[PDB]
Amino acid sequence: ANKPMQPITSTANKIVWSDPTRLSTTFSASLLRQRVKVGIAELNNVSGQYVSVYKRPAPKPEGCADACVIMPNENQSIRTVISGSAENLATLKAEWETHKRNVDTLFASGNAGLGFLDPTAAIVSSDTT
Amino acid sequence: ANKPMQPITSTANKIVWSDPTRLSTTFSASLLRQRVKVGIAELNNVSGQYVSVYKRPAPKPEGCADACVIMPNENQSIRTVISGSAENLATLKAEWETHKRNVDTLFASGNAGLGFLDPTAAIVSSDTT
Amino acid sequence: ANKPMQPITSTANKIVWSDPTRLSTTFSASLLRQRVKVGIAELNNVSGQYVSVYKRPAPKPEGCADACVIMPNENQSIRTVISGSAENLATLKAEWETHKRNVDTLFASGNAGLGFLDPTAAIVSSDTT
Amino acid sequence: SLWLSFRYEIMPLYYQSQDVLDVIANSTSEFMTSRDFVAKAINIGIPLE
RNA sequence: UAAUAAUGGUAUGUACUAUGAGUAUGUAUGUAGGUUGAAAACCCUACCCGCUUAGGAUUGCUUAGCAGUCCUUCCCGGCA
Repeated sequence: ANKPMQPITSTANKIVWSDPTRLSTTFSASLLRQRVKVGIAELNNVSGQYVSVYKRPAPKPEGCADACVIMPNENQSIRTVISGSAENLATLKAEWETHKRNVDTLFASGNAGLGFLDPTAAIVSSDTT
Repeated sequence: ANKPMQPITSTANKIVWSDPTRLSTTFSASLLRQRVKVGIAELNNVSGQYVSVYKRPAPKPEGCADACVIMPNENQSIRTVISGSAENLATLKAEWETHKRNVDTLFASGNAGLGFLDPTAAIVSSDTT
Repeated sequence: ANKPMQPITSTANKIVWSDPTRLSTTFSASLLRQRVKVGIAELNNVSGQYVSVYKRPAPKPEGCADACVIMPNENQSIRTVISGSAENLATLKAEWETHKRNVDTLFASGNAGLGFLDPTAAIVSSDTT
Repeated sequence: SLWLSFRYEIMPLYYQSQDVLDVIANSTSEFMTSRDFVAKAINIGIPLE
């Protein structure tokens, strides 16, 4: 398990959690509901905004440990935005699951985090045969 | 066997309900209370204004409930505003079903929905003989 | 039996009823018809307004003034307007009682009258499983 | 001007807060009572002698 | 007694809008006076009503349990 957070700023379209032990870490969720019109069909769209932040002092120089190394604290933010029609949520999920695996094979297992891009990386679409 | 809905926007003044199955229909309730001295004596006036809207496309040409023939949607909005003294709420409640039947007689059982009007329709008041 | 209410002002748009015994109470039901074209087919739109106003004197403070004097009368008003097309009154009738049943839980049964909401309410839509 | 702007920004919360919460607190407690009576008998014995 | 005004307010109706009570507007600013002007009468007087200040009421009486008040002062509010 891990440390759960409690919401500290709740709103109809704004909920923010933060760790009581480390208040720097946050997770924010914003939903924007809007009605969009397409051909002979009124559509109810929602945009899911998700921001995860972890404040962290990154590298320990080589391999020592000591008091007088309190290096600057930097930030690690991962923002995810999801948009789509409300009733297509059933298929909206699956491609989100596809989006998971799709970036997994590129960043989690690949070196995309370093800065490198792999043209021959295996990429798949939501639909299946 | 009636499908319930659940809140969307929560506020100290306004609560927004809406069906997850059909996000078009919604019911919201906002109310404002005012601190009033009408006859140099204090009064507890609460104004609860209620809206219920349903987007139901139902032109449905004659005998054409047949196939994939979609119709554009049309609005059906119902606005109710109840304002009165909280101290007299019990009798204010008693007046309320009188409003129910009065509307029901002329409109629900009557024929005011088509836009017609019957001055001879039975209209009754709250108090009794 | 509840005392019948008789009209005072009749018109092709507005009919105003009042009780002969006490004409201060009123029930004015106004109509407002327009032409609305949406689905390449004109539809009959009716904006049926209903205003029920009752007047009950004071909250009647105990003692002191209970000899021959009454603190000025207050106003109790319930306003209802019904919109939508006239080609589908059948569903308008169905939702109206649903709106009636919806408002009752908040007002008739719940404490919304005194001015306090209830996010844990149990309301349902006009449609049925 | 900035002070007045802050004034205009905050008193919406002042109205949303003070009078309403004070009257909510005030709308509590009142006097009432209940009572009942009986003609209950209390008996003390006396010897027949 | 009082004028310049900033007269950003409130309540009640009007037309539009409204999956909104939002927009604009008329009217009035507890009760009557003085007053130009910005007549939505700014302000002072007087009378009512509701806050606040800290003092009091026979504080005891009662073959019953009273009583949920009263008066003054500070006192700010019921158009700016």
